Amino acid sequence: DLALKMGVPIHAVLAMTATATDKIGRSVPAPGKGILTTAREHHGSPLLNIKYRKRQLNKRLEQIKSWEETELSYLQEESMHEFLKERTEEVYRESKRQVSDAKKQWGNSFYKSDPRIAPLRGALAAFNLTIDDIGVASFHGTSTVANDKNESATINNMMKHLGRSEGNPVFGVFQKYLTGHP
Amino acid sequence: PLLNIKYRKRQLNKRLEQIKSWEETELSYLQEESMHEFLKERTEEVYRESKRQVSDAKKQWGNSFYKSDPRIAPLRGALAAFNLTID
Amino acid sequence: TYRYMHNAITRNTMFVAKDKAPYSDELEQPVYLDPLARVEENKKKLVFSDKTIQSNQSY
Repeated sequence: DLALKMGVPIHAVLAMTATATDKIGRSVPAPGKGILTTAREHHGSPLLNIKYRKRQLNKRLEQIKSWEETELSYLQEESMHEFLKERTEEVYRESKRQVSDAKKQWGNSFYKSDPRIAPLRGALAAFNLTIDDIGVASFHGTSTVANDKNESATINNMMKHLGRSEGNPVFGVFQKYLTGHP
Repeated sequence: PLLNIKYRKRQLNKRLEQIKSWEETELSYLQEESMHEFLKERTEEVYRESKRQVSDAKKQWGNSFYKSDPRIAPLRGALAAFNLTID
Repeated sequence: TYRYMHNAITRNTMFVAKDKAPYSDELEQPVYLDPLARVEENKKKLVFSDKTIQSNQSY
């Protein structure tokens, strides 16, 4: 919203970001599969469908506008001009917040409460993107024997658990080949 | 009134009644929609969704009621979330 | 907590290093990828078991 308001160039959308630790060990520099949790989901779903979420939000918004009308009617019963101005500002801000929370639940945070929807899968599905739409994987790619093995393993296993189509590998960018490793 | 908890409480009360109406409507629709497995999964979904609507309502009206009220400060509203004044 | 605090203050076992993770290397990744995976008691230790990972009971 702010980027649109100021008219800055929106270079991309940070759909997901997460951090993780591996396990018991005695090797600090050793990488591990801890970030595999970003693709965790239960398999043992209309929430993944956006038309369902959209109609949910639609009638939630109509409930919100009914609430706004009721609140304004009550304020009519309740420096009369200053009081009315302040309370109308409050009703508008509160209806806007109810709308924003509805949009957050049904378009942004619909998957935070669904084990069947992984963080990565739901972050993509917030924009109607399936796992197959992840085309490029910017790998850490440190040219280290353990790192490039473990990292490829976790990316492959997370892509496989997320139900990625067979024959649809993510392209691997290994920018450290050129830029070195800071 | 946003600093008053009785107002926020009644707001949340009728929001919860709207949520239970929504839950009943969703279950009725699921009735129209491995039938046992499908019903189990979709009932779990409806319960989780109603629970999240309740949680978001409680978050808006008891936890984050002050996040977008300029007249309520972060400190003042963090205290008022528990009916505590600055004093 | 009272039991543990006193046992360990006197036996100097306040910190007990975990030799092993609650999941084995074989079950590590299914545990990572199952949000409903939770440890259970086995051999007097809280560990992950294959039965409790991706289980319909948890969901």
